[PDB]
Amino acid sequence: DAGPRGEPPGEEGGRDGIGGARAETQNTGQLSAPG
Repeated sequence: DAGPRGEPPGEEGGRDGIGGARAETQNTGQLSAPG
């Protein structure tokens, strides 16, 4: 339980997410989806 495993919803977050406001300060999703 005490050991490292990262963050599952942050792997998803790195895939097609919008770090900025949806969809204005940032207009489309990032990083790893193929455009």
